Amino acid sequence: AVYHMTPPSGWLCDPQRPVTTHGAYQLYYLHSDQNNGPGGWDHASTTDGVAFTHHGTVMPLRPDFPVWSGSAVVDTANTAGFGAGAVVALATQPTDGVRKYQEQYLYWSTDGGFTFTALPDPVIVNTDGRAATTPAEIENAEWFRDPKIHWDTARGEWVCVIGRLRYAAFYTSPNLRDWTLRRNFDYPNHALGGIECPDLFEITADDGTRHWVLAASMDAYGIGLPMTYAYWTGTWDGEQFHADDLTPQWLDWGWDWYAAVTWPSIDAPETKRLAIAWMNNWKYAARDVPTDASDGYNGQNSIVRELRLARQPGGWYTLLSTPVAALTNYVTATTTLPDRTVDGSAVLPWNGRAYEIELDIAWDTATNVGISVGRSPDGTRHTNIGKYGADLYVDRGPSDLAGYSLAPYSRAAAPIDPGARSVHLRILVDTQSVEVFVNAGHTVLSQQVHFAEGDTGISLYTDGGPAHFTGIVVREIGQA
Ligand SMILES: OC[C@H]1O[C@@](CO)(OC[C@H]2O[C@](O)(CO)[C@@H](O)[C@@H]2O)[C@@H](O)[C@@H]1O
Ligand SMILES: OC[C@@]12OC[C@H]3O[C@@](CO)(OC[C@@H](O1)[C@@H](O)[C@@H]2O)[C@@H](O)[C@@H]3O
Repeated sequence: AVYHMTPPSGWLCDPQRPVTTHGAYQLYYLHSDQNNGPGGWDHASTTDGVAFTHHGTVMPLRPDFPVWSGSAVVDTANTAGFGAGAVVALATQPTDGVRKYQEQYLYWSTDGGFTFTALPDPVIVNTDGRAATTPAEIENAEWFRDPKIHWDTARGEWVCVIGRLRYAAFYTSPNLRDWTLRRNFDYPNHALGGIECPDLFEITADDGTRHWVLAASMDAYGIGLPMTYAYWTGTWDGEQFHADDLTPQWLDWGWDWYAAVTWPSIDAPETKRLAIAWMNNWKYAARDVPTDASDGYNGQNSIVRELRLARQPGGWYTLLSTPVAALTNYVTATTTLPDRTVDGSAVLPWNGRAYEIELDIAWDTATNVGISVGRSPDGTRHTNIGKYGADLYVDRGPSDLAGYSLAPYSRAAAPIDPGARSVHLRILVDTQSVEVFVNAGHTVLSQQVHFAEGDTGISLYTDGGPAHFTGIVVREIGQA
């Protein structure tokens, strides 16, 4: 990957809420030596959200005691008593290697988050795991993980949300050590499944109003919805979360944007948040990937994106996405191609593997319009991004690679007005990925794609009528 974060070696997994110290974002992420094997937390820092400097393990795997996901916060006021400005993290670990004993352990750092000391006793104990007995009780006790810490400024206390089976649990604390159980968050459509890597935060909308957001990684493939990040805007009163609407909204419609996490931007923490996710899906994450053989590592994170909350007619709010601004600093070349009308297919006179391409497509009677990236000259390999019916789809099927096929998870789709006869696309292509930001960023589709060395072409196509492709600009991306 030219511009996506990958671990120096080994298996990469869930990212953890970055903390800002030493004038940089300290990113933690699950890492193991063996694919899908036991591991812990590794450290990487970034000052712009594009380039990462890896620092190794901070919270190591220990005999039958792996470190699972959680989150880290900067205790500025020294509320926990480990010193002002100390970095405190909570993470789930299976006590005694027992799955039904998974609970929250606290780790702390007094050097900006480069070295951590473990607090021997868990701050939030899995009591269900000790009293469980029936098959249901066990299953319930075996889903008590991924704590996300947030400072409820209005109440002057800490609030933590923990993922569970089809519901979320909440705890409050004045020192990050002593927690008090609160009211759970329940939602009606369990076919949405989930509640892994929950997220809880406050953000100011474009109208100046303050809002709470509760989100989590889901699995709604069964009912035709994403397996990415779903969120509920609302409010937290100190006892429970009140969702404005129980039907969640989605942050990504692609195949690979899992365990995503968000964090305040250094420049505008109240209105602009940054977000990153693991580019994988458990439907197939447990396997070898091309990079295992070529470079001895498995997994990459998504591009970092910026998030803002925008008011919608009727008083509701939605999130908007856009690639992190600094990526502009890694552009090594900018190519513009002439507008053109296509009726059938046309190959563009450009080739590459790491770049961002923007374009506008307008049509009338065509029942299908789109663009192919990672197109091999033999014409057999390519990933298609286009508009059909009420879908803005991304079909990676033709890019399936022998030995690493992603079938049958080929055609991803985001909703788009059926009446749309024009669309703007912003597409980020790298050696093992494709990320599509549609129109104003309300919908995004992120997917890993195993491109072959020669999958460098780009073509345009339409079915049932001509289309006008304009504003074509290709920005090549390297390192700089
Ligand atoms: O089994 C989940 C289901 O049970 C409910 C009952 O209302 O809550 C159970 C759950 O609440 C806790 O006290 C807090 O996390 C747990 O100890 C207990 O298992 C529902 O809220 C939930 O849907
Ligand atoms: O659903 C859109 C899609 O399927 C329709 C159709 O169009 C063709 C030919 O252009 O493939 C291109 C894309 O159009 C495909 O990747 C999308 O899923 C044709 O092969 C396919 O039957």
